Amino acid sequence: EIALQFAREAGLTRLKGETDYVLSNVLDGLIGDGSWRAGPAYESYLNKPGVDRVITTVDGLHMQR
Amino acid sequence: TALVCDNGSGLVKAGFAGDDAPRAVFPSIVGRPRHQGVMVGMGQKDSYVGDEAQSKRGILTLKYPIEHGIITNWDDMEKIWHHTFYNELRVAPEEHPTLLTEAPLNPKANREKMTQIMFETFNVPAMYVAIQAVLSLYASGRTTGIVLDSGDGVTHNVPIYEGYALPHAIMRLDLAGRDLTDYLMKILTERGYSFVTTAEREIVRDIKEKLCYVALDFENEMATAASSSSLEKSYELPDGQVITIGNERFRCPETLFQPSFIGMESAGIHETTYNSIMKCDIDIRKDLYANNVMSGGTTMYPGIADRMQKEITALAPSTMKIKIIAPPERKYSVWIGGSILASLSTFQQMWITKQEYDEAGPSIVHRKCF
Amino acid sequence: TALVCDNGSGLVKAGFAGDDAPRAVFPSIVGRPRHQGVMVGMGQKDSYVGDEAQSKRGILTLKYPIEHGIITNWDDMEKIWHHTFYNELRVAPEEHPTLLTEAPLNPKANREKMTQIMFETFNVPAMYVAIQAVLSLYASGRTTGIVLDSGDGVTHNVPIYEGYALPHAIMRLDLAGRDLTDYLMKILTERGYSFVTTAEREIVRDIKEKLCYVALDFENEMATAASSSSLEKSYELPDGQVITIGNERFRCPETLFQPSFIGMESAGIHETTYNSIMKCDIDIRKDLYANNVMSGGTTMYPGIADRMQKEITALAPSTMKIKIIAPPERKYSVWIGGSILASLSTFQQMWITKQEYDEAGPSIVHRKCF
Amino acid sequence: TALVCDNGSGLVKAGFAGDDAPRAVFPSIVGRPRHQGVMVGMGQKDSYVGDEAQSKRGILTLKYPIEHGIITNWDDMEKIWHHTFYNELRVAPEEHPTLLTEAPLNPKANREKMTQIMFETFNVPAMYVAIQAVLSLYASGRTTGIVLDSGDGVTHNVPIYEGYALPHAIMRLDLAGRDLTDYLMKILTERGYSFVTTAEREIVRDIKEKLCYVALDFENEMATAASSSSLEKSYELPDGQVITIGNERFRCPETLFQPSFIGMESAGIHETTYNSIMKCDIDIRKDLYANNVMSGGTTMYPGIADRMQKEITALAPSTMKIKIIAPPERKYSVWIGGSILASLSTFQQMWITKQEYDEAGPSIVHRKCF
Amino acid sequence: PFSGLKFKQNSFLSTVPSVTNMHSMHFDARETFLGVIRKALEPDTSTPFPVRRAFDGLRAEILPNDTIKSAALKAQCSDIDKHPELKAKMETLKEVITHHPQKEKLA
Ligand SMILES: Nc1ncnc2c1ncn2[C@@H]1O[C@H](COP(=O)(O)OP(=O)(O)O)[C@@H](O)[C@H]1O
Ligand SMILES: Nc1ncnc2c1ncn2[C@@H]1O[C@H](COP(=O)(O)OP(=O)(O)O)[C@@H](O)[C@H]1O
Ligand SMILES: Nc1ncnc2c1ncn2[C@@H]1O[C@H](COP(=O)(O)OP(=O)(O)O)[C@@H](O)[C@H]1O
Ligand SMILES: [Mg+2]
Ligand SMILES: [Mg+2]
Ligand SMILES: [Mg+2]
Repeated sequence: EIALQFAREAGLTRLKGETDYVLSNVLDGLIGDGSWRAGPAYESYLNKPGVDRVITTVDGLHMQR
Repeated sequence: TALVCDNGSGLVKAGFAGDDAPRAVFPSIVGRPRHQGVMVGMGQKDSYVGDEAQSKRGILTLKYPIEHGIITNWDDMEKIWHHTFYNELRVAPEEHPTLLTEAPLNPKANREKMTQIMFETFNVPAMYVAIQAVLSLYASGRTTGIVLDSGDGVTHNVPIYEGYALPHAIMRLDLAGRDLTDYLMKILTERGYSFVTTAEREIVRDIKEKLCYVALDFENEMATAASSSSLEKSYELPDGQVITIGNERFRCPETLFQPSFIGMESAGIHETTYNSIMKCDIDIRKDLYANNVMSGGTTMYPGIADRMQKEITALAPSTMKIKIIAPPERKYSVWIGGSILASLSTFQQMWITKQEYDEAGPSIVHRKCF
Repeated sequence: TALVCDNGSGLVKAGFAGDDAPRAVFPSIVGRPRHQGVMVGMGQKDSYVGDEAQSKRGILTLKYPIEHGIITNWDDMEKIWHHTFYNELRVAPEEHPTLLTEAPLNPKANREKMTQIMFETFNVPAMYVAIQAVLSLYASGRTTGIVLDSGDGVTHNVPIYEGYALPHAIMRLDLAGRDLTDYLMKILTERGYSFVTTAEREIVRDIKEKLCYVALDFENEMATAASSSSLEKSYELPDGQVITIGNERFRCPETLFQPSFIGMESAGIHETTYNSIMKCDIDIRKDLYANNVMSGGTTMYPGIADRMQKEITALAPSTMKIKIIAPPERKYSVWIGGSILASLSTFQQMWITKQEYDEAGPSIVHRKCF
Repeated sequence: TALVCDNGSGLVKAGFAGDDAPRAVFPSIVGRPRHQGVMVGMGQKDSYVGDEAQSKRGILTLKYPIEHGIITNWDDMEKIWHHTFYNELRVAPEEHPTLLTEAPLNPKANREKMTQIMFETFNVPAMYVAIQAVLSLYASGRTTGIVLDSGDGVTHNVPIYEGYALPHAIMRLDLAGRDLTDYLMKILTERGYSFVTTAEREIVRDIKEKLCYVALDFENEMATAASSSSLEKSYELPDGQVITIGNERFRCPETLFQPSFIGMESAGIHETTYNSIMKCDIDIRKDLYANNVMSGGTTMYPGIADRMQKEITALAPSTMKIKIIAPPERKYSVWIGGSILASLSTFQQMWITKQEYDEAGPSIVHRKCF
Repeated sequence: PFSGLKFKQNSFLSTVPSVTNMHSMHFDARETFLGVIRKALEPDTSTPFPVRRAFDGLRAEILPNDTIKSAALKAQCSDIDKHPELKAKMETLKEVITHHPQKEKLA
């Protein structure tokens, strides 16, 4: 759980399967399935299904177009 | 009949001792008009309290008189108390002893001024200030257990064994619901939803209450939200605009277990409860582990009880049986306990009476109340 | 009794507080002879005011002392006010406190001068200057809503909620009936009709009031007018000549929603109303959407409310309930509200008195009046 | 070498890393003709960017593709960037790493779109998105201090200590120069001056930039202006009209310290800086108090630094030494820091490269940059 | 006497009668022309308020709207030798007129 927080927040697993030998095996020890070699699943904020164009109270004070 | 008023940082739970639930529950807010004029006929009251403030929030600045368990505006607090007695419970305080509550490790002046105001401006025949964790244990029907009480203002742990508190093992954490509301505001801007005003803080609090949940495995939920839209839920704002919220649903409550999310150098509620237990005598730890009692609104997130079990189990020795007690009415458990306490015949001598207040002054509250 | 004088750009609506309608409604015009001589005894009267100027229109040059809700000719405005007091109401102004009106966001000298004249020229015991949108909301009975006021000089909307105005949300467009009158005589030249004098402008105003309407969908109405003669209406000029107008009937009012017709960059009244609402707190928007109240002559076009209903519904989120309130007494709502306001017992202390004026001068108006 | 493009809400500051000042500074505006026709063979275009849009402002509608720090028109942003690279810097973006900037607490889609367009449209070999306040500290040459950056779109505070930011203490107010320009437009109507078009908004911006100043004592200045004309200055409009402006000179920028002027329920910039410091660890507050560094055009008001010194000194304990750092070049300090940052050899491995992008996609920006 | 006094240019052009009406057999040339000059002497709002009030008293006294007042002033000035105050007021106003920025059009 700590190791995956490092991958999530610090890019510990940036190099994917190119991770150096000792780190990879330590990760293999903690994560036996090897799925960590596929980096963390990062979300993308582009083209999100339903997030577009909301106008709050302060936003309503500028309102171009 | 005694009056039981649980003045939390967020909500005023008030009612009568012996009842199954508080008669009046309303926000602990005083609102004042921040806009101009302009019509004469409407009367234009200068200040609003509670539900009236909440409904008119569009044109008010909302102020909480209690910050992290501490009364910070005594004028507004007296407004909230006058509203509780005369407008909500419709009682004459001169006729009822009043049981108040407050979190442990509060400033001592806070206790004294509550006593002074109740006896001097409300002329209660008697009063009492209780500890919310102790009242929650009363409401659980137990005499042993460590209560994790988390409301709007502060989270605190009180370990109790056979009715005896271990005050050296009490843990207090000013990370509570309001800080989670503020954090959600911060991360809601990541999707373009910028809430700023106090009225909009109330909307964000509403979003938190019915969309946020605690993740059992934070990394797993993060991966799920990244790779799918199955965790995304929508919320309609008062003006009809719809916001869609994804991993912010479980990232907001996650702050309770990773206070470094909001820049707080403290351990999460799981490790604080475990640290409280370990500060207790080795011979009572087994019973505390099996009697973790959740209390307060901030413990109402879906999945928080199961997360606390996983977390406390990961810290404790494997042979310990960890049990998290999360009753459905844990939001009112504190008021429920006060209702039980004030009803007991054996408690009827514990009241601070007006005579004792007169001889001793407000300092009597320290001598006669934990 | 208090006099109410709604001194609009186009019309003077004056009367006594407490009455349901103004007593004197006459054009806000001063006409002066522009022709010669030539008979003894028939020219001693220079300048004509109001209805008499409109009847002698054919030999006069007509001038409005108010343009865009702003008094531009104070000598003629004194004549208009002297006519109102002495000839139309038949009152001594020094015996009656006078409530008068103005548009929001006017120049501040406009209020100061009209206070100066009322106290120093007409010797009024007391006076007050109210905002026309606020008076319209008074007339509607409501205390919440966004009024769209559009008369002859200016169109403004004032959002009010529980009697509180949000001044940062006030909108002004210097686009009102007179601009629409001018546009109509511009597009009347397309059919070979030439109206150039001030008298002819008055008759074109008459044509606008009788034949112009707002098309629910402008493009379909243009297609209909282009494909058939069903929308043509005839009008008889004062000399017996008959003019017929087709799509000019709805192209003139369309300028309200498409100000680019007259070269203005401003947004239409529908979009201006929506922008005003969105400038308000997210909490009050739902009530504002349901309480769009129209007032003024320029909102008397047939189909204006339906068009506004449609246009605002297209801009707002689909879950909001848009309601346009267009009382049949729209044209006098402002005067009606002022009649209500001046007769309320709670308003009698808000008058600017002659004594306060003496002590403070004309600037007292900025302190006592919105 | 690397390109540095500090595209804020109001202006584009662009140039090469290592230079002392941006090479290309032009308004962040796209203008389109709002009038008709009419001459063939004229060098007419369907849109104009930057300085050319300002020149032909008279017959155009001017649109800002960025408002309150957020890119709201990505089509117009791409031609702003095409204008920057090809017409203003005369460079091929395909062979220059480009450093971009944005305000803190922006929507995350904003950075991702910026990254996507730079790699996919302009095919830059590498790029980086930095935080404007951090760049301002780079330009000041400090590694400690709380930056108040105020441009046209947003004002934000970023406290930094020994190069460590405290992101929980970052403040952001969507109240900056553009809001002040609109407020000056509003209060100019009090003197009869009307400005409603976008072109006239540019004129009012010019009036604000050279006549408005911050009052040390607002009530004293109000009394001075009310009693005398020593504070009234004149300004000649493009058509030769001369407007005289009195207390509006300091009322416009007073909105920074009293946001309620424009209906914002918010603390002034002085309180926001103090609030930001208090959210920081008690052990670093002293060094933050002495290192308040201003940046951005909206901090170029005369007397603003003195007003901040007075206001923060009144909020902090008397023993602390408040110091406001306002370099004369604080308008370009953000671009200067970007030029410094992009020229460091220690920075060259922090760029997001093209290979990084096409292996990860736009979201890479959130991992690589702040 | 009056410093900082400004006028709205062209404010008086609307006030000029048509030439044909000037030929009317009952045209009041003195009152109509004095009305034009009165309109031209209207202080611009940009004039400081103390000056506006100060001058408006001067032109209101010398160029009143009311015909009764205008006829009253006309008589009092017939024996102006006994009205040194009017002499001073009229001299002050003549000095204002001669410095009026649009004197040429007024002439
Ligand atoms: N169902 C819920 N889910 C998540 N949070 C909740 C829920 N109900 C209440 N809360 C939070 O709990 C807080 C109020 O809890 P409460 O026990 O009333 O605290 P207090 O004793 O300070 O009034 C609020 O800040 C609210 O955000
Ligand atoms: N029935 C009508 N249809 C369309 N326009 C009208 C109608 N009646 C009046 N108007 C317009 O309204 C204007 C007068 O409205 P009013 O509210 O009196 O304005 P004000 O308050 O400035 O006098 C006129 O310019 C006229 O063209
Ligand atoms: N000398 C000045 N005095 C007051 N305001 C100024 C001055 N110069 C620029 N400004 C304001 O600063 C803003 C531009 O600042 P800038 O830092 O370029 O913002 P951005 O980073 O969004 O381009 C403009 O809105 C302008 O009104
Ligand atoms: Mg509680
Ligand atoms: Mg009207
Ligand atoms: Mg900037």
